[PDB]
Amino acid sequence: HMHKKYFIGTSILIAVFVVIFDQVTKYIIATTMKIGDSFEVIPHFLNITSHRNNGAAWGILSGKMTFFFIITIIILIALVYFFIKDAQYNLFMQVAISLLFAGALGNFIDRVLTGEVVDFIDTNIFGYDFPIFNIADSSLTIGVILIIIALLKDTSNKKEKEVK
Ligand SMILES: CCC[C@@H]1OC(=O)[C@@H](C)C[C@H](C)CCCCC(=O)CCC[C@@H](CC)/C=C\C=C(/COC)CC[C@@H](O)[C@@H](O)C[C@H](O)CNC1=O
Ligand SMILES: CCCCCCCC/C=C\CCCCCCCC(=O)OC[C@H](O)CO
Ligand SMILES: [Zn+2]
Ligand SMILES: [Zn+2]
Repeated sequence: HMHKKYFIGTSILIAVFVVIFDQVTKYIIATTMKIGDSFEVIPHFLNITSHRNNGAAWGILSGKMTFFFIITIIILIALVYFFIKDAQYNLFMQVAISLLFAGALGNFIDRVLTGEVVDFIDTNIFGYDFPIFNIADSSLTIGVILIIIALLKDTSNKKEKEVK
């Protein structure tokens, strides 16, 4: 065969699709809804409630926009470095890095523009009394799950031969 080093076209489409979907949903919630309003999509399981977060996960480190600014630039540059140096010929890793990149960039735009993050996903399917999050948060969590899956799987991949 002819194996490929960088699935760059797929990785860009993935990141572009997530950031567009994240920014549009954030905009229409902040435009067509007041804070505290709640709409019902799946009763008792999923609602859309306008919410604002000036901090990180679970509202930790609230009001530290300079810290979020620096640490997100470090993350974005680190993801680009690992894409080129350690993820070549690995489509699974390149997809996970793109989801991490899109998620970090999505929340980074909100903090730079407004100094806070719009959150509207209000559900209990992934656990009860779970904080209200957004699409950028979902992409981040998803990419982290794939990263730990790939590396945990390769702990059991130490087998000498590669051909029958
Ligand atoms: C999830 C990415 C968090 C995201 O970090 C970001 O921005 C990126 C750029 C990096 C941060 C600046 C650095 C913090 C370290 C990560 C952290 O904090 C602990 C890790 C727990 C987490 C990962 C395994 C699982 C569960 C959390 C949540 C559930 O996610 C579905 C939180 C959803 C609601 O708290 C919602 O209000 C959050 C709000 O939207 C702002 N978003 C952020 O801060
Ligand atoms: C938790 C939500 C906040 C977001 C925090 C994101 C921080 C992640 C930073 C870099 C990840 C880059 C992943 C690079 C994966 C490649 C690992 C690798 O190749 O290392 C091989 C080594 O030999 C095996 O130990
Ligand atoms: Zn009912
Ligand atoms: Zn909050």
